[PDB]
Amino acid sequence: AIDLFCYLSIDRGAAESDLNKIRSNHSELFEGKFLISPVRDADFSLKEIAAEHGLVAESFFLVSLNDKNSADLIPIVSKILVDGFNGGAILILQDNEYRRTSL
Amino acid sequence: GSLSGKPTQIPPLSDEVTTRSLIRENQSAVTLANKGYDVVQNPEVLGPKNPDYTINGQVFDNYAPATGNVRNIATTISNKVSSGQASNIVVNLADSSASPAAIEAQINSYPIPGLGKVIVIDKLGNITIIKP
Ligand SMILES: [Br-]
Ligand SMILES: [Br-]
Repeated sequence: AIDLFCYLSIDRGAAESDLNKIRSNHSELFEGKFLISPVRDADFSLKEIAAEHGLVAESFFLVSLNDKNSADLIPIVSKILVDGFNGGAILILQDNEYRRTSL
Repeated sequence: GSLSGKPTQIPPLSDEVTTRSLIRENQSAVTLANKGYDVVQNPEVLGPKNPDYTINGQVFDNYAPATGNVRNIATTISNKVSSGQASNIVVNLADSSASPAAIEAQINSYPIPGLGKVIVIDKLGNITIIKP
């Protein structure tokens, strides 16, 4: 199972509002091919990991690879996410290990 | 032991990281089937979700940490469960330097809500079990 761990500098509510637009702007990926979890407030553990990669996280959410045949869209999905969180910073770690985002 | 269902096809354009996680998933299936489990790869199931395996009937997912940070490995599992709705996890230590022992200790001193059966495969193909 492949999961993008996504940390955000913005709060949970705003994060979610932003994710609605993403879901609406990329129905292809995000209805079935990738599943986007609900956003949660980052606890201490997630904040710790985000801060090792430069970022002060307030919220966190997960993106699961639901269709294995689309495993090659991870980098494009990552970019779509960086862009739909304009108003803030996002760190994306594939399986909470590999940084897919800049810096 | 047994192995059925279609094994995972890795898309050509996938990079080294993604490619390696799919390799390890196909590999965990074979390793377990040869240890006596009945393994079905990419089983049809009800939810919107498409689990990796079915191991003696139970839906299971593969997780192949490259990190050696045992705490982080736990944090990761925990969240795969809470946000990803995973339950039973195969943890394949092929590319990790974290000991099977240390993972078991961690998962025990800090239970992880929702977590089901965990099957560890170490670098040598030895299976240990961490029960729900
Ligand atoms: Br293939
Ligand atoms: Br490390």
